Amino acid sequence: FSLTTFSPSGKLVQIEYALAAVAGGAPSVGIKAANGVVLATEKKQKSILYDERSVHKVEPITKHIGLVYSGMGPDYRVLVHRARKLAQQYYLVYQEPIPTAQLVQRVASVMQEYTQSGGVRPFGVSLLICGWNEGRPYLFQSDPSGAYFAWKATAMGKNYVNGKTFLEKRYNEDLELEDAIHTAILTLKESFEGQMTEDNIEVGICNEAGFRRLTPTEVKDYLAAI
Amino acid sequence: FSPYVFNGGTILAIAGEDFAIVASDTRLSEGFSIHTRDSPKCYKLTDKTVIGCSGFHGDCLTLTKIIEARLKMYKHSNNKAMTTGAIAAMLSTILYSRRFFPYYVYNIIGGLDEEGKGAVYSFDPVGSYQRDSFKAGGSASAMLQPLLDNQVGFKNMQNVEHVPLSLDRAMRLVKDVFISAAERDVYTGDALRICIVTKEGIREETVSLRKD
Amino acid sequence: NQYDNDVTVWSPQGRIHQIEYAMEAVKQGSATVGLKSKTHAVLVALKRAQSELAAHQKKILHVDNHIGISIAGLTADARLLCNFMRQECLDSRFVFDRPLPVSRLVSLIGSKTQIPTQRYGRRPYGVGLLIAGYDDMGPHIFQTCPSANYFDCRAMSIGARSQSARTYLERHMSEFMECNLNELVKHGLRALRETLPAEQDLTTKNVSIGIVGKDLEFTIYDDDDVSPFLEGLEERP
Amino acid sequence: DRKIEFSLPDLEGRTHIFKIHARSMSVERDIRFELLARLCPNSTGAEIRSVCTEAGMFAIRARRKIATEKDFLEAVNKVIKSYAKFSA
Amino acid sequence: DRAITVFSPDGHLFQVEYAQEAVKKGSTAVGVRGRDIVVLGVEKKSVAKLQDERTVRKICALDDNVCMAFAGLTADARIVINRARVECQSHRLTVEDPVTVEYITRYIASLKQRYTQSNGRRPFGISALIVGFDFDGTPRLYQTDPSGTYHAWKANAIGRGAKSVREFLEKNYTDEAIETDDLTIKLVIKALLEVVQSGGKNIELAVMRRDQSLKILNPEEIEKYVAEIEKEKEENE
Amino acid sequence: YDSRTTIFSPEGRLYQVEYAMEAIGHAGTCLGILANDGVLLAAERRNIHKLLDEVFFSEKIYKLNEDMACSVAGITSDANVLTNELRLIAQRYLLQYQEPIPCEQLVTALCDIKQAYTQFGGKRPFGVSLLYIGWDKHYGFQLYQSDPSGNYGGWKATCIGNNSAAAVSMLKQDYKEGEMTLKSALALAIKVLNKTMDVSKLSAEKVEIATLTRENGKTVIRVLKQKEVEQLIKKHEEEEAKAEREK
Amino acid sequence: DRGVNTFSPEGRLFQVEYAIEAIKLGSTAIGIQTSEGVCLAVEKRITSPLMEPSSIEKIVEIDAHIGCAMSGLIADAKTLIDKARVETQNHWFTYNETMTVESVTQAVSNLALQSRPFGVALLFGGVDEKGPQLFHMDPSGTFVQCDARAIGSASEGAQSSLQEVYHKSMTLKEAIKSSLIILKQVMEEKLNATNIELATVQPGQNFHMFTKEELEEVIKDI
Amino acid sequence: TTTLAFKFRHGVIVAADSRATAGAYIASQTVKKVIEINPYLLGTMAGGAADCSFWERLLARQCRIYELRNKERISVAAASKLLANMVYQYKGMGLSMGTMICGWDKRGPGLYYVDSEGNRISGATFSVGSGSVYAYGVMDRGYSYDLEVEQAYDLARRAIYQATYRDAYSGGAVNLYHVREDGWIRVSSDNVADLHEKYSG
Amino acid sequence: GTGYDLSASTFSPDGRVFQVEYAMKAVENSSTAIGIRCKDGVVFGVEKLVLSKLYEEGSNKRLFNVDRHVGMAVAGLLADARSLADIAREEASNFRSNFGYNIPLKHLADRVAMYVHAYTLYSAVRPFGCSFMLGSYSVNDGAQLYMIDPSGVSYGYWGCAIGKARQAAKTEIEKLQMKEMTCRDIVKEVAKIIYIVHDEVKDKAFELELSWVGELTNGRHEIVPKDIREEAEKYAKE
Repeated sequence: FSLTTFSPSGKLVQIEYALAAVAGGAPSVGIKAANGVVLATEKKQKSILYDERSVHKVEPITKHIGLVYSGMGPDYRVLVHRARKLAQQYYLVYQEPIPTAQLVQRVASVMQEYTQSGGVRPFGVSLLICGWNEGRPYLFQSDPSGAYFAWKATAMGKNYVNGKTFLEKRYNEDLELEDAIHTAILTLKESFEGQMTEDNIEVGICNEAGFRRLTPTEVKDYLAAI
Repeated sequence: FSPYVFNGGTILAIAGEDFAIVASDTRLSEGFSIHTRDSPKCYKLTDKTVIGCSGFHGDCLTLTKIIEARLKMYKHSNNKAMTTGAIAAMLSTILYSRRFFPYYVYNIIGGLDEEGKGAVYSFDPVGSYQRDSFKAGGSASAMLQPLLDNQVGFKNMQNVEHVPLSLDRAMRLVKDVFISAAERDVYTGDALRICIVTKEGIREETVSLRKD
Repeated sequence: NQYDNDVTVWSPQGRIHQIEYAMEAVKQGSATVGLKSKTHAVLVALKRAQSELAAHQKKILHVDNHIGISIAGLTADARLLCNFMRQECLDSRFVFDRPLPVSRLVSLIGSKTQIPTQRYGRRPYGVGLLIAGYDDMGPHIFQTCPSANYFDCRAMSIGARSQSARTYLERHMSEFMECNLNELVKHGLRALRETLPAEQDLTTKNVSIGIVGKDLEFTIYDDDDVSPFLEGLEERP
Repeated sequence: DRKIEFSLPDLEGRTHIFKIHARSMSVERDIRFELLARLCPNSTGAEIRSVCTEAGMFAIRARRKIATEKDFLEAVNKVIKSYAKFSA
Repeated sequence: DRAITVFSPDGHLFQVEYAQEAVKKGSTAVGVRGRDIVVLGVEKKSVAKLQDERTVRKICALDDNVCMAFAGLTADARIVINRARVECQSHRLTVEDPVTVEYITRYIASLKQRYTQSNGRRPFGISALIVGFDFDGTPRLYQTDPSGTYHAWKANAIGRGAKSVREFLEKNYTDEAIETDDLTIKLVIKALLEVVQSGGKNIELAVMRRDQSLKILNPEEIEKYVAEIEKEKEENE
Repeated sequence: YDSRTTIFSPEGRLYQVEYAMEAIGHAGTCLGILANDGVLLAAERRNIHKLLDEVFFSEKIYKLNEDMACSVAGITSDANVLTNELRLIAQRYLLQYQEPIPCEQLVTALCDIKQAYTQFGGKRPFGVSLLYIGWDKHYGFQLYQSDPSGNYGGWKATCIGNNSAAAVSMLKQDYKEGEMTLKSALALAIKVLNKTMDVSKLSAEKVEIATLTRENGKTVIRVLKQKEVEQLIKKHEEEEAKAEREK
Repeated sequence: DRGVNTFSPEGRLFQVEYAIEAIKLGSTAIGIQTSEGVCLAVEKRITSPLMEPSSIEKIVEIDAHIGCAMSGLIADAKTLIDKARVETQNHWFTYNETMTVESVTQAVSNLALQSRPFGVALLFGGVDEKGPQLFHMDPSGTFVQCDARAIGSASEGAQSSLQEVYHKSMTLKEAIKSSLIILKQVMEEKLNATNIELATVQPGQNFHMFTKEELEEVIKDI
Repeated sequence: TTTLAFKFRHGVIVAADSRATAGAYIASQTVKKVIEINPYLLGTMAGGAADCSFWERLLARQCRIYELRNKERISVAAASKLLANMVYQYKGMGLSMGTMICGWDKRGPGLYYVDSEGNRISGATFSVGSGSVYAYGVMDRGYSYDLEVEQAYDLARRAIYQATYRDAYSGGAVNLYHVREDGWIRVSSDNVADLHEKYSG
Repeated sequence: GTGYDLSASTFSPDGRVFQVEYAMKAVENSSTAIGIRCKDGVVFGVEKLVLSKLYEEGSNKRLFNVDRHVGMAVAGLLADARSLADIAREEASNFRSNFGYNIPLKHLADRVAMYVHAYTLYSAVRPFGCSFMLGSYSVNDGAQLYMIDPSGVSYGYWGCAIGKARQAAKTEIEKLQMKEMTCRDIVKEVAKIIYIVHDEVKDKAFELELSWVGELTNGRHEIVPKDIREEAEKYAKE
């Protein structure tokens, strides 16, 4: 009624429609490398009237937690604001653990107000979470209704099927260094229609030192020689 | 700051064979100054019930108006007036409903019951009541009560016939006790309002007393 | 018709349909008339009887010494309105020791009944009220419909077949200010008698009278009290 | 024009319907059929014919073709079937 | 049409009716009085080799002098026992005298009526029945319909096959056959035994001997009583 | 015909609840077998996509208390909140009584909350059914199965998965009380899981099993890691080969 | 339509026209208010002999000077009777006197519709300063004073018979016999003491059960 | 104020004084300090007279409601426990009340002393008020479980007389009640002056 | 239509709120009104149908006094109109209590329009079926006049009309030359316009409720003296 609802016999029809909605069209690939995690997405703004440094697709929830998302961006803003508040509350309760990767699983778990209390209309955004304050990296996905999946490499766009196929065929692998961002950009290239540029592609990286949204300078540098 | 102040006043009721006499002073004062020489403590509530309120004047006024409102509500809800015993019980419920911050007032209800006999119900500031043939309330209670029970009740008197009180005799004793109490108790005097309750209705007489 | 289902919804043609249905609640009720004079206000209500064994029910409800009302229609949410008006009048007595003027009380009733006409899940108070009161400006007669749109009236009647009573009052309303108490009560009795079919006639047991005046507080007269007024009926059924 | 109606049998209507129906069968009016007319308030004319049909059915069930003096049996079957019609 | 907790055009309360028909899905439940002992049985026939028979809990105690049995939905029944047990402990806290069977049955009926009221709460599709010795010696049996009501019965006969077992009980409910505790128990048997096969160990009987605790009959003694019933059946050619 | 959750049927059935409980059979697969000196749970890992990392260390098996552990078989959205509430109830009892909560009391509390969810208000029933294994001072090792209807049951060998009928039939055929031990329970669980999973030679990754054992005055809930699971698989394979060839 | 609050298109909201026709499923009950007192007669209509007759009660004493007879859903009548008892006791506690039966009926009518409306009709009867009185309260929060009222499945026939068998100057002795003969005419079985309950109202007596199986002295005359 | 109440084989005897005072001044000497709860229960005033009266009336309506609901008379222990629980929620708010609820029930005569502070205990005999300390001694010396009804009457009258004589806040009239199996009965209302005249000898 | 004009929370396929589009129809159906800003004040005027002579002198008047200097001339569903007038009175009283002095007409109109928009925004509550003019005068701010539709927003009006015949009144209003005519002749002219609007052509006899505010009344919005404005009614008749 006022929660996540509309579940007939053996089905979650409303949830299934939410999952059809989050199919979206923004790939937003994520790769969990040995050194860290790379979350790369596509910012294909309509015309040149819009700006790319004004709004962002990758949001640092806390010191080393970065976030990328899928369709229904306005829902994603509220979701990331809630995630920031929840992480801040956890850090205030358990004071000074520098909680990122011992929190990445926890913050993903506390993404239950995200969907288990849907709010009449469930959220229509699936989000990938990265954290590396445990000596090891973490990549998690929360969907409009489920919970943490603990991915190693995935995509959540219009061509997420072929994007995931490209990720597995290109062998996301385990020995890959932090510079698997090249493979992430290549995976975006498959689900991209145009000459991708520094402002057209937004990517954030989360290594053991922390999380950082790569500026257009480094994005263009990586896009060079591709 | 304190929400209570003693405003004086003396009330008195007597239950006769067929009459109810409710007399009270009208001098309103506190500390050492007198507000007015005309402030009746008697209040008629029905054609057969008159109450007396003495003590904190503001609480007296509030309690009287709450009693009026409750009587009107009961009359609407039952298509009839309220019996003297019933209003006594209702006043008792009201007084204890505010037990932890009580009305610093003394209430004496004088009127006629269903049988047509004089009924006087004295009250405590926190709700206690009992049916009595007569009672006096207020500052002059200590100096007025003994006269009326040793005369009306013939206490400590032998070889005397317990003649029922006539209306005129009861009125004369009321006037005597009030004029005696006015000079001793400074809160008492400047007037006296006497309400006679019978089948014919309520008759009020205002007599003048010591002006000091 | 979809648009007639709920009070909140609005009909495409204009006014909503639930309130229009609410006015049929007062239409489906025993007739009652109420008229003003120079100094008195009189209500004549038809005490509708279920059967000869049972009583003729209760109409002309009592509110205060100077205000009395007559209900017509849905009796369930009518004692509620009577309680509300009694409470407001007693609040006025308690706050400034004066009889609540009838116009302000009627405005309060209209405001109170307006909210259910807009709040979902709340039915309108389908009760017709004929309020008789004596404020400082002489007697007053007010009609309150379930549409929460009250009216002031020299003489108004509500109930089943009340249109005939309305016409009689309108034709005789010119000679209403200059009438004695008995004369005005007889005017009201003739108005109410014209409502029922010719078979029915005014009886002491099936009629109620509510009179409020300058020196006369509101009083509900019935059979023994009605008989002096019922005399000289001039019966033309 | 002239829209008219009835279908509201009172005591006098019900007992007259009893009489005309009792004209058929082998019954006679020595039965206190007025008691059963009072028992069923506004039982139409169809049910009265039904009740009379039941009375004949009870007579043949008892295998007695007599119904003129079979009044107690007449009353018994009519009242029990009135019970069944109201609640079965 | 409409199947919610509102009055239907013909009356009734169809959701309440559906709840009352839901007891049919469940199990039989019989129990009798006798002024010496109250005994009630259920006769469950469903036990797989992998489920523990301890936690079936078809009969449960309330205050070591009151016990109730299931007929209908098990989860609703268990919630009813929990709430009723809490209320018995409350009525033991206040009013220091132990709970009476009529009082707890009244509380259960009141809870069921409360849940039938309003649309939010499902009307507790369970039909309970309560036996037990009161404080003043007399043992009593009450049976509570799911809707709102309780009735003091000599025999309960609630559940699947309720009509046939109740007819059998009312056919030969002989007080001379009640008399002794053993006679009472053997009267409950051969009556509950009549329902379904009842062959090996299907009977699940319960015993409350005056002031003793709730006695659950041992299977070997149950087979002994079945053999005694067979012996009584014999020599009757 | 279905409507708002708090309804009945013309016959008198809770068809929404029945539909949810039947849907529990669809998707997910867990089974619990109780034996002396140890009671274990076996879970079927549904999705074995190579792109996961298996860092949560447990998906079906959940540790809910020091002396108990559960395994859900319904929708994960309700499963997570139900596990959180169950842990909260157990720890609240531990705080109140300063004693581990008996398994039956915990299961009754959880089924009470589920019965409340399916009883009042316009709220969906919790579409999840979960097993519980645990140890207590009164009854020792216990196993319980609770359905979304809120009607739990005290079992000793049961399955709650997709082919739950086939799994419980295989259990009933090859279950022997008393003689059963922890190792024999492991063998039976692996055998029935191989039966209910069509692909023979099940990998250690697609099967997650946890065993609860009673050490010296202390309950140890060990989830069997990959190497131990595949060693059990190898022993089972040897047994199957010997049995098949000896004919 | 179907909404419990929405008015009908013609004149009067539905789902309360449905609640009022719940005495039809209820059992018959008849009360007579005479100058001697008030006679309250009902049928128990026991379905099986095993059920104790004392358990099935349709007449419950609200107080020592008020008796009530229910007709409809006994579950809702329990709540209404409990509220009546609470209101009567509260009034007595507040005013130290016996609450008038009219006031009790008014309070119960106020509580009748304030939740799906109650579907029971009550026949209150008791003594007051205005002689013995009887009131018929109906599920639609409406009460009417009556002298001889009938309610239940066959309220029409019983009321029609009572309309012509009642006279304004009767006593209790005639009232009980009239009510019992009417009851026997309405019901299916006979008026056995185990099936018929009777309640008497007296100015100088509390309202007790009618002699408890020694009331055959009144049914033998029938 | 001074009340006493004791039980024996032939019932329960309740004796109370009829004086209510406000400090030095005596408010009245004809107050019915014994409250007739119902035809089988009685209460007494001690401490705050208004509190005692109001709470005993509330207990009276509560037990009447209980009797009407369950169609059976209330037991003395149940009423005492109910009143004690009712008054316990106001503990520490300053109200004072001492009452000896007594009557006859299914188990026999009962007598429980309920106090505002919280005391609620049974017992053969009790006494509360300013003069209770004087009443206890003369009651104990003259009380036995096998006392005759007239002997119990004389014991209670003499005990209240001595309590009034030795206490400055007690006097006037002595109200004597006898609770029996068929309900309480009012025995006598003897003025203390007449009692002194009789006891002069 | 069909499933989209059922609740105000349901947007139309084209992007419209049909509940308010139907609430405007009630205002269009009810009697008309007119308010003209004279040179030094604002003059109101409303005709009211005496549906039956049983009614007393003009009651349930379409004119209301929401504040000392502010008046409201309303048309449409009159009960909700009176409720909204009470809301406006409460708003003016609250503003006077908080910020002192007298509530500016623009701010009062904006606040009441926001309240009306709040009522038409949700689903459980329904849009108000009334449209009204708020007129006031002060020495500091001159004379202002704001008109609020059942769902729209306040707009500054030199002269406005609402109700049954809006266009017919507005034509002659624009014909009239305001901004230089004193409020006396404006009273005469508003009476003239109302009688130009049809009164008894297809309805009953109409009464003329006219209101005043301006420096000639030093603010203090009051009903014009009807005894001395009966001659203005006579001039309007001619």
